[PDB]
Amino acid sequence: AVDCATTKCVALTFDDGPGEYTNRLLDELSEQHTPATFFVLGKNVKKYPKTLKRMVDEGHQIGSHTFDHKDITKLTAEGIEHEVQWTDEAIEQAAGVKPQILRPPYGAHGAVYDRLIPYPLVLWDVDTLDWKHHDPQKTVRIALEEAKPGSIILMHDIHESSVKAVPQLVSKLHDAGYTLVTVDQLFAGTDFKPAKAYD
Ligand SMILES: CC(=O)N[C@@H]1[C@@H](O)[C@H](O[C@@H]2O[C@H](CO)[C@@H](O)[C@H](O)[C@H]2NC(C)=O)[C@@H](CO)O[C@H]1O
Repeated sequence: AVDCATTKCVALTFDDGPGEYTNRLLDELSEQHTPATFFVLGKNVKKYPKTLKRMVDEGHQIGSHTFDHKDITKLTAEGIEHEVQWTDEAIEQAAGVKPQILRPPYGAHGAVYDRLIPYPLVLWDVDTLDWKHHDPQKTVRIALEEAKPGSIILMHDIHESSVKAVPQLVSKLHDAGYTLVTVDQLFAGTDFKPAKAYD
């Protein structure tokens, strides 16, 4: 519904879910009427079919974070294929959709490896560092002050503070004139290709 070339857009992304906090995170997002992108771990997906179905039905985007969060630069072609495909089949069985984007674990990637990934590689330009400090106030502060039009903000769906940060983060971005979108919406009208990395 929105042209991110026209207006200030941001994509809120969450890695390494789903887990125990995902449904409450989904509650906050719903409450704020805010779509997000979840880069899910293949291995967690199998424990959370309902929750992934919920992501799809409530307008969020699901991307791949590989199966078990391994550094793809150290894997064989076989291992990478497994990382990609097992995660796809997991997501598909659980939610009925296949991911259209992949985020490489630890941001580690390279042309020779990316060639083997059937999706666009999606990185980030804002690292909230929530994985390290687990702190909702600092998560908000970094996201808010570092965000730019077209930014992709990296957060992790692995702890409480992401649930706690969303109301304040969404409120402050909105008030600053930003619209929150999925990665898909963010890249509509821009080139976005398989085996290519974007942040
Ligand atoms: C040297 C380096 O790459 N440092 C940071 C990465 O460790 C970091 O990746 C995140 O590391 C966490 C601890 O192992 C993981 O829990 C987290 O899932 C992993 N991130 C992702 C996207 O897989 C990245 C991203 O935050 O930043 C680097 O600076």
